[PDB]
Amino acid sequence: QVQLQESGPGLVKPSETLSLTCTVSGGSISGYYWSWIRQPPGKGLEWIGYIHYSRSTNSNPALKSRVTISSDTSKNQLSLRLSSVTAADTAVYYCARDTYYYDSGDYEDAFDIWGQGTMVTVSSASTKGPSVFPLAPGTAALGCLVKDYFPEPVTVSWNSGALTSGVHTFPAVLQSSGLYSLSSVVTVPSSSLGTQTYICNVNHKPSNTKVDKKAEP
Amino acid sequence: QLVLTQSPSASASLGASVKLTCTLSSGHSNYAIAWHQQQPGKGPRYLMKVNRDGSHIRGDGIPDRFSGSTSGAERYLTISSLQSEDEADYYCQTWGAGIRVFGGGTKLTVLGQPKAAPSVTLFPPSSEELQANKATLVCLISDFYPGAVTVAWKADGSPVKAGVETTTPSKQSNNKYAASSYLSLTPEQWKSHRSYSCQVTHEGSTVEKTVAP
Ligand SMILES: CC(=O)N[C@@H]1[C@@H](O)[C@H](O)[C@@H](CO[C@@H]2O[C@H](CO[C@@H]3O[C@H](CO[C@@H]4O[C@H](CO[C@@H]5O[C@H](CO)[C@@H](O)[C@H](O)[C@H]5NC(C)=O)[C@@H](O)[C@H](O)[C@H]4NC(C)=O)[C@@H](O)[C@H](O)[C@H]3NC(C)=O)[C@@H](O)[C@H](O)[C@H]2NC(C)=O)O[C@H]1O
Repeated sequence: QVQLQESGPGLVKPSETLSLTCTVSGGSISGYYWSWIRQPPGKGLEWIGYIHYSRSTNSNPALKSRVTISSDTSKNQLSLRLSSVTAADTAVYYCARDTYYYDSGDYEDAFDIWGQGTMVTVSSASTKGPSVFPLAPGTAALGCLVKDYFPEPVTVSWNSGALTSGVHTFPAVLQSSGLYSLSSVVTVPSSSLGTQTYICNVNHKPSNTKVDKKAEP
Repeated sequence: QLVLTQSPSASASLGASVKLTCTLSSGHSNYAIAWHQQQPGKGPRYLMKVNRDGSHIRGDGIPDRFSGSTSGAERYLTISSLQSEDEADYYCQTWGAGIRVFGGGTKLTVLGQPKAAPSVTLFPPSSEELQANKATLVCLISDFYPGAVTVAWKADGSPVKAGVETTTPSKQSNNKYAASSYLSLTPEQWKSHRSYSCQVTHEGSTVEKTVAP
């Protein structure tokens, strides 16, 4: 199955350059245009530009002076470089597979496969990794408090991913300090608070923080 | 001047049908478009391509309740048997000469969903957090609809307004909303009171959870 996966740093200082990659698996990148798209938190989709390695590249006129898109057939990979970033560039960035151009000049317009999206925050505040604390007291709720990190996002799993039913990770709160905090909770049988061990696994990629916390009553 | 014009919102009832409209700018009124759906908290997914003759072709795995059509400069997305999961922002998108452009998106509200009371969990500060010389009470609010609550904190019955931070509600996997509220105390404050309470009000009904040192 063709799949697209964006990656890049989640934090960029103002005026520096944002670099992203779109790695394609399950099929070749040859022949297609590949588009970059972004979405500021709570706003609409904005097309950034596209590339077809052996034909042409172009970008949104509002952004063209700062946009460089390229590809790497050896890695089956597209890239986006956005220079002199500003607060307006804080967004989730997506890649998508666009029009196919046949050798003859004919083409098939399409926009049918999207990547997962990668979140980029533009800020002068340094990265800060979370402190993680257990939350503990029919069913019972256990959880993990993920305190005082920057930038978004953090991911939380339970028992190394073996526990997914009844896991709810809440949206983060943004404090007056400029740091985020969130909580993740697993709902479990009351009887199982002795039949089972519950460990949250917290990942904050921008700070390279990975911590595991036992949550027990 | 390639512009795709969408109304910012639309609404219809559960089980009914809704028609969303994208209008192409006059210099481009014969263009094909694509429809993309973005459910809350998710990345976009492709639904279908709608051509200038009114024919459409759905993406792999997209159900037949989604259809598209054309009249003049207008392109339509029709969704029948509406479910709560159809609450989303819908974007039209087209292929210009050397450019792609998106409409502004239409946010679809699906009316007639059942009221659901919040479930509330209140956690005390952990021993480990107290060892870091902090104390945070965590009030987690889930599974409610419509998506608005208010939160009030009390210590030994008296209101507490300092140190409270509360998120905005947001839609979840189960088609219901979630929010959380945090109360920051010193370890000494936490230990000095007999109990703290988180009171959540939803549609005129108030529930309360309590924790004690
Ligand atoms: C320097 C630089 O970057 N230059 C770029 C250059 O790279 C690029 O190649 C060109 C062109 O860019 C492409 O632009 C087109 C849209 O152009 C407009 O096309 C209008 C027609 O609509 C397209 O029709 C295609 C054929 O449809 C079939 O026609 C049959 C005969 O009538 C009929 O029997 C079939 O039923 C029709 N099929 C369907 C499915 O309806 C169709 O294949 C396309 O999908 C249609 N495109 C759209 C958007 O609907 C035409 O009326 C306009 O005059 C054209 N406008 C201009 C300004 O030329 C894009 O579709 C394509 O994606 C673009 N390609 C790229 C790489 O961007 O632009 C330079 O600037």
